[PDB]
Amino acid sequence: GSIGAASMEFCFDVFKELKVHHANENIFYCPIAIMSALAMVYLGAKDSTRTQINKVVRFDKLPGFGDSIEAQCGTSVNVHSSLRDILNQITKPNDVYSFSLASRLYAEERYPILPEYLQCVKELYRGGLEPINFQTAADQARELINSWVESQTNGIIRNVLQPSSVDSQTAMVLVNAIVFKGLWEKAFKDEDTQAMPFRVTEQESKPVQMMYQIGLFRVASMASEKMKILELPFASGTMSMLVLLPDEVSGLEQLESIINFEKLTEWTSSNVMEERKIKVYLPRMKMEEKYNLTSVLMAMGITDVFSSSANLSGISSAESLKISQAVHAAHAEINEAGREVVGSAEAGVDAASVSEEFRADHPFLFCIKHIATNAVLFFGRCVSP
Amino acid sequence: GSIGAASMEFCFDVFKELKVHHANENIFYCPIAIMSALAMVYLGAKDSTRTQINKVVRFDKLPGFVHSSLRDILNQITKPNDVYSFSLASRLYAEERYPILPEYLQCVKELYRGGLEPINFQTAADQARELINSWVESQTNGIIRNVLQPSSVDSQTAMVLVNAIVFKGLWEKAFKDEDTQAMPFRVTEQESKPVQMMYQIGLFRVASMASEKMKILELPFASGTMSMLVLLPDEVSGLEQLESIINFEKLTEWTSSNVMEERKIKVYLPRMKMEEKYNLTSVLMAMGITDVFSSSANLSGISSAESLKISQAVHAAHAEINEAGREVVGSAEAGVDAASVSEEFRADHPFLFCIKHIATNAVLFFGRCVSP
Ligand SMILES: *[C@@H]1O[C@H](CO)[C@@H](O)[C@H](O)[C@H]1NC(C)=O
Ligand SMILES: *[C@@H]1O[C@H](CO)[C@@H](O)[C@H](O)[C@H]1NC(C)=O
Repeated sequence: GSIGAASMEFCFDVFKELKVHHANENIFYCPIAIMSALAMVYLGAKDSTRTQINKVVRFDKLPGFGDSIEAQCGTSVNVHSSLRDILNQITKPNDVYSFSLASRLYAEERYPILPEYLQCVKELYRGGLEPINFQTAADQARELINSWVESQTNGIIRNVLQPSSVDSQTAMVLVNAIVFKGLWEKAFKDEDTQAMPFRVTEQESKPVQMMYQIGLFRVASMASEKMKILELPFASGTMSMLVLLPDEVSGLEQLESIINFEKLTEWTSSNVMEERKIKVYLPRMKMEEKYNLTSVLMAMGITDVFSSSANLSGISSAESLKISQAVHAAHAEINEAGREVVGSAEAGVDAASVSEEFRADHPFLFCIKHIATNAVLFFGRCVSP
Repeated sequence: GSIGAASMEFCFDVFKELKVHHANENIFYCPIAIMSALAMVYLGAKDSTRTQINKVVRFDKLPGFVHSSLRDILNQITKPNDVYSFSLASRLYAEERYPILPEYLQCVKELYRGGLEPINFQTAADQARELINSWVESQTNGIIRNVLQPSSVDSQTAMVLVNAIVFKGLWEKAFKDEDTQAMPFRVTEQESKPVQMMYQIGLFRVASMASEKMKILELPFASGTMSMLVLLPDEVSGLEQLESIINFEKLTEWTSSNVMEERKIKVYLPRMKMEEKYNLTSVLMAMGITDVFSSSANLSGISSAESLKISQAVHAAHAEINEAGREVVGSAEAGVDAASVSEEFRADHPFLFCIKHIATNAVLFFGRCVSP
């Protein structure tokens, strides 16, 4: 449809799969980065390999994804526009946030690559495709890969490929790693951050650095679902963080069952949300998770790429090229830093007068979105900040 | 006449000043980033203030001086790419009570990332200090912390210049992890220090300057837009004479294509984590830029307020040099090299180094390594 709708539906499909396998843990991933890793594959994919991707990853009627347009890969700025526009906007140097994307296919050097796919994927994608010797020097190849990621991510994402996840037999490895740091519009003051208990369960607490401010924020109270949603804008008005906080320390299970694109949209509508002065408590958070994309996508219906049945004819003519490993790694730190702070006097008066709070001191969901398109950039479950 | 020559000459005039005040230390700074901060200032400076900068920095000379010569390279090096990363946090913070000329703001926005940011120094200088240090820290993925120390800002601060940069790049030719091991680095000929010494054999441009009693090695980064030059004196203690002599003219000579030749060579180079911060005020003042820091400043292109001056100017540079690269030697080739290659470049005592931009010949970073 549109990139907003497509990333969100994709996001909740992945979430359904991951919540299976990661109960009572933090979850954090970047749907947009995953989409762009797969777009790259999609480009050279054919037949059933291609149709599986399209159905799962929602590529269908996005602007810039048709086979007619794709055919023009080398020579047209329209190809994959809908996705490339967001990546381009978020990866550009700027003064209020930083994204680092390290996303690449590593292909065994013995397989011959179509000159006109290398060119295509280089035009549209950064990282693209890189040839490498798995056949005679896997642990070397693994070191190369790891050290490219660590370099492109400012040393943050280390040992993306674990030992003996490549070997002489590896054909092609997908690597997709992302770091984000942004400033709030309204900073929390460091002096206001305090140790407070985070209630993981009813019967269990862990002390965390809890940030605090009073400010004018958009909030919705969904009494029917027993929850509240807060929106915290990032500086320069192109992204925001939504935090979905169940009333009860263990209301998460329910929310996770019901949440979907339609529900998120309903809950965050103009209609429902209103700007109020509120006391905000939010943990400082350092989210980092790494997922095996093979297991995930394969439960979702993408199977051919990872096997003998792969048709990647648009990439190599070499019959046996498939995806051997596919990893996603996402890192974000959430802390005080922002552009503006309220005067003290103001806050003292506020303190006195404001009674409503949003106290995120128990598990919550969060989503970072691009405002304009409603694209989901990051989605997570915070159980242990 | 070009950004290459201006950047080089600027670089070595700074070096002449830092080398006095920073004896026996590591030195490391990014001349291009300093020049672009000064360009942001220059734009609103008038009169003597402006002239002082132009003399020292050698702007009038340059194509676009909008600022094409300088902007072209900044834009190229800051764009995302798959071989290197440069994070620039460069910004003027001006006390929020000073009205900023619309002309200026529009124009800095359009030429310079970061540009100019109003802030409250007058009644909340401690808070303002936190917000400034938090912005650098946020923008450098946590790498440069604490750019301003307690009491560097007060109710009398007008404008603070903040110019921070982080670099990380892949070599064309990777060193292997397994080849790095501790070797003695001769700080002096009485004092050794265990460092992680990287090792490889490969084909590199090298110049041996008998006259000068030094060798020059060039190590390309992947996709050859940038190289590091290592300038290694013969004698453990020959660094003093070299730093005495080096300047634009000399560097150009020593690295001409007459002079440099590609040989197969054993390279030993320390893993390096370079990070330094400088008070730009003391530097600049000694070079001849005094007005901008003073009562007499004329920055009337920025603001009408007459107390506008730069109160604090800090440069911070961080670069990690390690084994990471794009391509490694094959075992077969490695076998041959080991049998054939005898000559070495062993960077096991203090050396100068330069990272340059290949097409414009501009200096990106300049350093002295005494202590890896
Ligand atoms: C990824 O998951 C698949 C299971 O679908 C498994 O075959 C493969 O070993 C996994 N890779 C790693 C790194 O565990
Ligand atoms: C920087 O040096 C200037 C000029 O010598 C000095 O007045 C100022 O105190 C120094 N700044 C800091 C932060 O030390």
